[PDB]
Amino acid sequence: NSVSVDLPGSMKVLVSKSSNADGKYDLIATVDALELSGTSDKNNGSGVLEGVKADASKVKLTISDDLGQTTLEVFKSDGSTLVSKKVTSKDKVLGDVKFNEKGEVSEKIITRADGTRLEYTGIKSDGSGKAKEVLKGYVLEGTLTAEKTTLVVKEGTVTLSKNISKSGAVSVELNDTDSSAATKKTAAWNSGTSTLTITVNSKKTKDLVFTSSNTITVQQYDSNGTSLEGSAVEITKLDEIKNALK
Repeated sequence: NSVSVDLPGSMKVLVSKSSNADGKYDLIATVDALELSGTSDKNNGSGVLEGVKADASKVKLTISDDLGQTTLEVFKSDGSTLVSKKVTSKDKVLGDVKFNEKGEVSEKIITRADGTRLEYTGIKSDGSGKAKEVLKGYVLEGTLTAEKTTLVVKEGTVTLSKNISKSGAVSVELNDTDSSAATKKTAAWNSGTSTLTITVNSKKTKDLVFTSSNTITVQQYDSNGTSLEGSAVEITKLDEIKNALK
């Protein structure tokens, strides 16, 4: 009789209660109606399982020694070139990767623990491509390079650019082609608090905070332009970002 073990990525594996003559444990899993099997020198459910799709595609499930990570891979029928790879980390973040005929990354969708997503599509050999960030209530669009993701919001002559570096570091910038010194928006980015401060006509007007919970809040300054007033408001739709840029 086997032991059921819960896995990252909404999966289950059955591990034999005792080992075999080689001291190895049998593993069984069913992943979307596909039966996988394998053998492990651990007893906790970790190890490697394999199977074959109806179309002859090879399938391999790798479970990390501590049960923290699962990797679900599909290959071409000879097992040589990757087709897709789904990795759930111990922080429960999900990486969903598609590969081209040559087994090179052509698409990656990152699902964060809070369910927000970074969608990279049309990925080329220089790592460039199209990018989208799916937040709660709205979506941000831009491009990917080997250096950074850049998501853009335009409103009038103001262009707001959210940069995510290859390391995951966020920085935000604002450029206005308005040349009237009365209404032109400019902005300073405080990397330490993840806050962009917008200024018009030498007065601070609002703080946009790009939070660690993957939200944006807006808070106004008083008419003096010196101190914040009220309390920050969480953006819930793309139109409210645009309004903050007016």
